[PDB]
Formats: sequence, C-alpha cells, structure tokens
Amino acid sequence: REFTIDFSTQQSYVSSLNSIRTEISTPLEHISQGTTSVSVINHTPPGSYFAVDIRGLDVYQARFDHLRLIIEQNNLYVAGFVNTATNTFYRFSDFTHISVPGVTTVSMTTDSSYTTLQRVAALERSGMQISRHSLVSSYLALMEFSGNTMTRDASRAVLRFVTVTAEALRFRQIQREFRQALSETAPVYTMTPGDVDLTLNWGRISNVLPEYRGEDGVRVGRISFNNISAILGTVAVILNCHPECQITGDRPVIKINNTLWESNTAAAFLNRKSQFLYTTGK
Amino acid sequence: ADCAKGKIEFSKYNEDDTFTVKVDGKEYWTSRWNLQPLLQSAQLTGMTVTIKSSTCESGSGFAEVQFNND
Amino acid sequence: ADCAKGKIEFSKYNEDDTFTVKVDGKEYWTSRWNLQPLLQSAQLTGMTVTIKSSTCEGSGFAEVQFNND
Amino acid sequence: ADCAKGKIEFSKYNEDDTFTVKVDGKEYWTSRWNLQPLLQSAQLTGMTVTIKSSTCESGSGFAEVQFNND
Amino acid sequence: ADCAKGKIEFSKYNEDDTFTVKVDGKEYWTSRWNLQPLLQSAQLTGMTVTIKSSTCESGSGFAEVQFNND
Amino acid sequence: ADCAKGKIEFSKYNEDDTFTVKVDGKEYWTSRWNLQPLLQSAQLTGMTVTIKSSTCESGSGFAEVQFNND
Amino acid sequence: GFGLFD
Repeated sequence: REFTIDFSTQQSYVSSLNSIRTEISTPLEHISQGTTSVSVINHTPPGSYFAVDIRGLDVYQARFDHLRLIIEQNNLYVAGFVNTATNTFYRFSDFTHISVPGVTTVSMTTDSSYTTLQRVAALERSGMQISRHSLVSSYLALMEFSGNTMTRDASRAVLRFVTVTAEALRFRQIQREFRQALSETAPVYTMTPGDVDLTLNWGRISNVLPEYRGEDGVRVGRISFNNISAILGTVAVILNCHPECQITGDRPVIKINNTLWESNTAAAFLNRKSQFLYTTGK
Repeated sequence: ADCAKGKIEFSKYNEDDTFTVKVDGKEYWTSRWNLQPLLQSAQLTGMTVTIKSSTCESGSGFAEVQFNND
Repeated sequence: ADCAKGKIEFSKYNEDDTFTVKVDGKEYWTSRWNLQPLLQSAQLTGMTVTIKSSTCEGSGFAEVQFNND
Repeated sequence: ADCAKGKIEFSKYNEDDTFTVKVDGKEYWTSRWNLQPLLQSAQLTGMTVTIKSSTCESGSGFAEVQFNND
Repeated sequence: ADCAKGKIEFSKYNEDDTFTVKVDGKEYWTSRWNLQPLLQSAQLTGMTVTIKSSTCESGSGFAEVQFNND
Repeated sequence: ADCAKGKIEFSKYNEDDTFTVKVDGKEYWTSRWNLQPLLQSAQLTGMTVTIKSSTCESGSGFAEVQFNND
Repeated sequence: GFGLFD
C-alpha cells in the first residue's frame, strides 16, 4: 500500500526499513534472536504491489520529494516508478503485467533485468559511489528526464536508486554500511564484491534459510557463513515457499558434519567421471 | 512418446559393471561408464529423468535418456 | 558474435555420444565428451555460461566461457 | 545375499591400490577404480549403501554395491 | 613470488585443449588438463585461489596454484 | 604416533604430478596422482585429514590418509 | 543506541 522512506537520518531510515519488514514480513521462530530476527515475506495475491515515496534526500528543507517507487510483493522486484510532480507512471518493460491504475502509465523500453541495467550503466555493479549531492543530481535528472528509455545519466540514476532499495531491504549489511553515509562526514558508499555476490544469490540463500535451525557452518554457492552474527546480518527477508521455491533440487540443504551445504554446490563438483584413461597413453 | 518421465530410483551395478537402471517400475540396462556420476548427481538431488523408446517394456532397446530441468 | 549464451534451460543426450543444450531457441549439440562435467556443474548451480562453435551462424561446439553473474 | 547395509562415515585407500569401505561396523575391500569418483559422493550425502557378494565373511572383498537414497 | 591471488570469475577453454584463467587483469594460460575440474569447483564453490610462479611476466601461464578459504 | 592431522590450509600442485598438503603445520607431498582429485572432496567439505606415518619427519611420500570431523 | 549490529 502507501508508504514513505526517509533518508533524513540514520535512525529515521533504519526505522522506516524496519517498519517495511514488520508490516510486510513475518518473523521466523526457528531464526528468532530476541528482538532481532530474520523474517519471511507473507504470501500475497498475485499482482499486488506497495508504493514508497522517496523522502529525506533533501534534509535542508522540503524539496525534491516527488518520486515514488511501486514494488510488487511476490518476489520483491522493482516494478515501476511514478513522478508525482508530473502525475505520471513509468513501468518496466518486463513488468508489463504489473500496472498501477489511476495514474498516467507510460511504457519504458528498458526492462528491470539486472544484466540490462549493468549494460546500460556500462559499469561493474561493484565499486559505484553514492553521495547526497549525486543522489540529488540523479533525482533532478530523472524528474526533468522522460520518454521511453533511461539514458546513461538516467542509467546511473536508476542503478543507484535500485541499489539503495532492493538489497537495502533484503540485506542488513547495506543499511548497516550505508547509515554512516548519512552521517556528518557522510562517507561515500562503495559497492563491494562480497555484497554483490550476496545479492546475486538471494534466491537460493532465501530457499536455504527456512530449514536453518541455528546452525553455524552454512555453505551455499559463493556464500559461506561461519557465525551467527554473519547469518543475522546477511539477509533479513526471504522469498515465499508453498510451490515456486521448489524448482531445482528436491532439497537444497544438506545438514552434514554440523554444516549446511547447498545441494547444487556439492553436486556441481561431485561429478568426476573416468578420467585416468587419458593418462594410460595410446 | 516418452517411455518413462519420472525420478530415477537406482540401478544395479553387478560384477560385470552392467548398469541396470530402473525408473517408474521399468528396468532398462545400459553399459556406459561416463554417465555414472552424471546420473548419481541427478539421483541425489532429486533430479527427474526421462527415457524414450519405441518398445518401453523392460529389457528392450534404449536410445534417449535425459534430465528435464523444467 | 556468440553461438549461444545463457543457461542450460533444457538439454538432451544420445547414445551416439553427443550432448546438446536447448538454448537461444536451438538445440546446440556437440560430439565431444571431455567437458561434460563443466557445463553440467555450471547448470547445477545456475551460473551463466556461453558457448561458441566453429561458426555462430546443427554443428559441434568445443569452446565455452563460464561466469558466475 | 546382502553382506552389509547402511551408511559409511570413513573409507580407506590402502597402499596396494585397494579401497576399503566401512558399513554398519564392518570393512569390505575392493579394487574397482570406478567406485572412488562415486562412492566418495555417498560419504558426503547420507546416501544409503548395501553390499552383495558371493562371500560376506569377515575381510572378504566386495564387488556388487547397491545405492539407495531412502 | 605469488603472481596473483583472489577470486576467479572468467576463463576460456580453447580449441587446442588449452585453458586460460582471468585474475587481476592478467590472463594465465596452460595446456594442463587435469586441473580444470579443480578450477571449476573452486570458482563455483567460493574457494579463493592464488597462482604463484617464478616468472610471472605479463599474462604468464599458470601451473602452480593453491587454495585459500578467505 | 600420529603426526599430521587437521583441516587443510595449503594445497599445492606441481607439474611433476606431486601434490603437497600442509597438515598440523607439516608439509607432506604425494607423487601418486591417483589421490590428487580425491582430496578435493575433503578440501571443500571441511573433512579434517589425518595422515599415518612411522615417524613424524615430513616431506615423505604420503598415501595413508583418513578423513574425519570435529 | 543501535550497537554494532546497527
């Protein structure tokens, strides 16, 4: 439904994010460390989406606050963006099924696929610098910019905005490592390769988490967890299983040697065949 | 057209190394060795298997074994 | 100029020792068998892979790139 | 004529190119290389394994192994 | 000493039964063929890898590699 | 008495089919390449490797190995 | 008082 995100301060932004999860996701008893606890997205009807207004970017005074993001609940994928100043709505090409009635919907050629966004940005998803003045410039460009595609400047705008929204909600590192950027020093955030790898493996990590029972050693793809704190801080929201989760592998998690191995990770390199025949010679 | 499209249960590997697999209640024997790890990986992960043949009774000729991601 | 790129959404094999992938709308096949673990492991984890052949215009492929993105 | 059934938590590769497997508290040996690329997999997957052989007496080698997911 | 270290995310197998690995913007080639399963396992398993050689000239080949958990 | 036991922290490949492993801070190298791939199973699965030997002096060919867990 | 966790 209607929502708003405040970038004014660390406490405000964190509280807004926690409100988003609390009103969206349900905490998991199996993973329940008192107040802090990962949560699972509550099942929602298909085609539903919430709306969040961007606020707190301009902390000096009320200004530059006419942007909204509409995001579905089914798999937590960016659906579209609304310019309230122009009272217009742009929808991702791959999100044609998702539409917002009551606003002037406008088709956008670009899709929401990560590969397309990286290509148009022409920059690796690790290493971008996000700052308040850069955020304001991107905001103003998008407000004045329009049409059927996002330009390269709009490419930075969209990648920066999606970075601070999707993984920020999904994962607890970004909010922890982006709050300082709001500080008086306001250090400029840098997207590290580890966070990129965690983002890429969101689906399988979320599929693995539900059967977690306070284990210590988790091993899923490029991702490994060796302590409870890391598990807590990695992901805060997971996909829904009922039966979209079950697509590859009857069970994705193997609890062996007090270790949770992803089934795909083990099966990938566990396929050695007859190979000494080469060394036998002609 | 598809003789058996289901999860492979197991195979018999006798001293002669004959690979007598059986799926969906149908026993089919093959004599290949490089497919042993490929099939065991499918088995352990619950991966399904599809086998085709003109005569789909056990002990008949076989020419198409595959795994269906979808 | 790529013969194919993506994932192994669906594949096929034959007893004549030829394996193929249904990708980019075509059943790209190859007769070699020294790289079977590579692509099968790649699809097992869903990590992206691209394959080139003698030409990327019903033939055999022997050169493969694999990325984790 | 199953000789042993269950799970294995360790396996030996003796220096004479012989590989021995511990199942339900007893060791069975063989020399068939094809087992190492596959049997080791069972060690990391809880993959139930059973053994049939002509003689199951203590220290007898093993040639036929049946793998069940269970 | 250590020619390079870190993560592996890109590499090409050539028609001539040779394999090249991309690390630290420096392609290391080798005709060695018994290490490709190790390389793919490490790449997909999140296993840090580093290559050391006496002569690590620009794009120097790779034949002495070691692993790292972190 | 036991001399090398622990989780592998350094595994090194040499072109002469000799593979070295650091266990308990001791380097043991095996020339028999048959065991080179198998160790990979314990390499990523955290299966601590323990090596038998008459004496604790290292650098000798090692082929008596065991995999366990803590 | 968000501690090191936040």
